[PDB]
Amino acid sequence: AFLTWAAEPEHDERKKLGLKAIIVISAMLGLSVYIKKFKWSPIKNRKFIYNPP
Amino acid sequence: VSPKTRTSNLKNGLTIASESNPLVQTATVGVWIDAGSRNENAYNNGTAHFFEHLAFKGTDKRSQHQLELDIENMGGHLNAYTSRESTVYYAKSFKDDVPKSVEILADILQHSKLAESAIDREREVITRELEEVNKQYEEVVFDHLHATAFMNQPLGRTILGPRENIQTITNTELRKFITENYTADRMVLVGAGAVDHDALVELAEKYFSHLPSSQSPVPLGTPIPNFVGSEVRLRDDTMPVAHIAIAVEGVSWTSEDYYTALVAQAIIGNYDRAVGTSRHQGSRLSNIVSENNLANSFQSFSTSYSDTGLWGIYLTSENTTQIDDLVHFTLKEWNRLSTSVSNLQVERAKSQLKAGLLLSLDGTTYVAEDIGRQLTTLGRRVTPAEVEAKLEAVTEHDVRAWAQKTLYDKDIALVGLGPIEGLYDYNRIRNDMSMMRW
Repeated sequence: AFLTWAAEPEHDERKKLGLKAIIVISAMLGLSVYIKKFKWSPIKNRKFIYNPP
Repeated sequence: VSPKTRTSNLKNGLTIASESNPLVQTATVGVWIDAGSRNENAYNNGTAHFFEHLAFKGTDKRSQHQLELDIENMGGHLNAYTSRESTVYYAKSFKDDVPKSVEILADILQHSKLAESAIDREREVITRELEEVNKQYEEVVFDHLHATAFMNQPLGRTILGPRENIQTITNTELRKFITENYTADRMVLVGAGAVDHDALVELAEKYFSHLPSSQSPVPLGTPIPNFVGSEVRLRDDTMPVAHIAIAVEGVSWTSEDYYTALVAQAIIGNYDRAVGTSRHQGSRLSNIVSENNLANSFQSFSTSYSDTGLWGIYLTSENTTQIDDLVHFTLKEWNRLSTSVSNLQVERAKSQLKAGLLLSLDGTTYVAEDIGRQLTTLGRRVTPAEVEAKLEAVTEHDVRAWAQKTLYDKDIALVGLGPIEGLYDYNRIRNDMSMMRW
């Protein structure tokens, strides 16, 4: 365990910062899905009537 | 100062309203009805317009031919029009031909034949009208605008109605419509020009006294519309001119913001490259459009109904690669009604409107149309003094507050017809309804 710490002394801090990043990035991902769907809905919902000239 | 509008009622509840002008020799008498296409359901949509055709197709006394002759012998003409909320039937004549014209109007409204043979004959004429409105681009644009703004609601329906209904409208449903809707408490007999009020009331007592009254008489101009932000694109690359309308939900006749919306509309105003003065107009949008050749014309509008309205602009342009700029600059001028307008624009628009509302009434037909419209939407004719006071009450704070609740960041109904490849998608148009800098 001591040698593992010697190889990677940032280990404890790194994993805590990772937890914060995971949470924020996940939330941002979820919101970005809502926002994309919101903005795209006029294109997805578009309907056509064709009367051949 | 114009002569006073006299108003009387009959016993059935028919209103008679008149404005005499001893300087003219003609008179416009007619019947304004608080009823129109909006009173139909989906199955009889088109009935009101159908009836308008049959009203001139013969009565229980005079046949079609006799009707034609009687009016020809009068010397003037008869005219009619059906809208979503209003139907009008009037007669322009000579001063002393007014009793004849009242008698003919009373006949065609109360005692029309609606003969199966005539229903069947008009059924083709009206079917041909479906394929020829196609040419009147402004009307095509406004009908699609109502259809989308008030999607699946009565105000969204056309006046002509669907092809399907035209083929199935019977004399029964025609009779039912005019019996339910053309009641005395919904009707106003109007006279303008060389009419005596007391003479007109007598003619009303003679011809319109046996009109049905409705069971539950509501006041004149009594109505829920749920506006849909939406777009219709009718792209046609073969047309040289694009026609575009953009509107938001506007104000009803009796809104407290009615004058505020008119002032806001006047700040943007109209423009037409064909008119010589238009390059010198004060409106900012006018200046942008004329300097950059963005459009052939634009016309701001503020259409009211009993319970809603549409406020917006109609644009025509041959500049097919700069439609984006035209729409961009138009909506940025609307943004400024929220962010930037001051007493400078507001007082200029008020000045222009104080005259405009009076100037419009320049003949007997215009006067009759004004009395009839006001009586069937507000229940009274509003005097120019009251109108001058309501306009004067509009401040710059009122305009900003109105625009911030009605225009700013709101959904639009958008219709494009013609070479509109350059018109961007809904989001990019609707994103111009606000300004990120504000």
